[PDB]
Amino acid sequence: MYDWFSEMRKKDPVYYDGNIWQVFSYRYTKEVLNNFSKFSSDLTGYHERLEDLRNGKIRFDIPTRYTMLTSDPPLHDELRSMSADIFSPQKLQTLETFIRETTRSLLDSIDPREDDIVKKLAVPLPIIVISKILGLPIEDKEKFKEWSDLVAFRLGKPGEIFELGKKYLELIGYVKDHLNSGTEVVSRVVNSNLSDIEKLGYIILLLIAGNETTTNLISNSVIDFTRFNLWQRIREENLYLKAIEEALRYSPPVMRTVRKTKERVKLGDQTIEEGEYVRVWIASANRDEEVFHDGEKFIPDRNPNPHLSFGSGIHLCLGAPLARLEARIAIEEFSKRFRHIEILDTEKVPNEVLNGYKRLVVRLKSN
Ligand code: HEM
Ligand SMILES: Brc1ccc(-c2c[nH]cn2)cc1
Repeated sequence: MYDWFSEMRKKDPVYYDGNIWQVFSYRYTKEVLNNFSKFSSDLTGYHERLEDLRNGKIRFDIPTRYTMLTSDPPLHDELRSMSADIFSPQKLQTLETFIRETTRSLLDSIDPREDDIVKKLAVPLPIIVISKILGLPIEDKEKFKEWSDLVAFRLGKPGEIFELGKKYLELIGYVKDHLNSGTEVVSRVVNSNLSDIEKLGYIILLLIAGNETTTNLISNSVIDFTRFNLWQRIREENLYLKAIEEALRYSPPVMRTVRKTKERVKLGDQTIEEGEYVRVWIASANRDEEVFHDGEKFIPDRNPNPHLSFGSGIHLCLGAPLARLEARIAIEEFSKRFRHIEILDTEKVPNEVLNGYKRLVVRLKSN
């Protein structure tokens, strides 16, 4: 896919295909993400329905349509300010011990003759941590994996990232049943003046939305380090942080995101009408030569590395510090426990926005 990115970057970085607008270069990507007053995140009509949600006129709707992810200021800032302290680096550092012991406990269950590190390490780790942070118990190990998988690009429903159905109704039920069992962040949302619909939305978003993406950051990291044979340079030169930032730049777990225009705007020398959808290719922008020298080479100590894999502007990923911390510990521990890694079989995640592996079968040499 990167092949096409390169050519669109050179010949056509702002491109209308007759359907929607697409952006490929770093400069125009960054400006669409930052300029919240011209490029809206309100894809589900959250602002337009806010009053009727709160006053009860809307009795039923899909809770995950009305979260901070699909809102603009001030509503976005108001929603986000309720949990921003919890996910900041300062507060998360508390958790470094829990993550490190959970990681090790997981590395134990691995069979080095042959195992799937997606199934034994990459999938469980984010689920266990977010559950700790939120105070919600993992009743069924299996249904958390399933619910985590409900996250997906839905065609025709922009800004919707959850697949619906009976699995979804279960998620909602489970959340109602544990409302009053949560930690600090959950209490704040519950006691707030949000509608019940928004509360469910808020919690489900935090519980679920970040699992698969983190799983993918871990897997992509393992893959990239192996294929370019960097495992021992990364370790002897202690490059975990900058290496993982490079995995993020090179193999982003989220490939693209979308905005809608609030008004006629001029992006480069194109004119986008008011009301158009603008698809922003994070993955292409992460390799724009104008910003990254040798953009198609993986460079584990790269610096500076201002990639957009967590986005930019007011929606910059709430979970970015958490994701960096989980990834880094997991790599480190893995890296000290095994020294030779052979990749036997892979299965990519087959869909288009999310970029990772469903299976990653390896054989390992342990120390
Ligand atoms: C490698 C892991 C992750 C990646 C690559 C990633 C990527 C992103 C991106 C690109 C956005 C921007 C959305 C947009 O502007 O349209 C975003 C926003 C967001 N992410 Fe993540 N994410 C990751 C992990 C997490 C985790 C662990 C959490 C929470 C537990 C999380 C929760 C959120 C939330 C709540 C937003 C919306 C924040 C706002 O709108 O102000 N993500 N993420
Ligand atoms: Br589709 C799609 C699925 C998940 C995300 C996300 C960003 N941060 C945590 N999860 C974004 C888009």
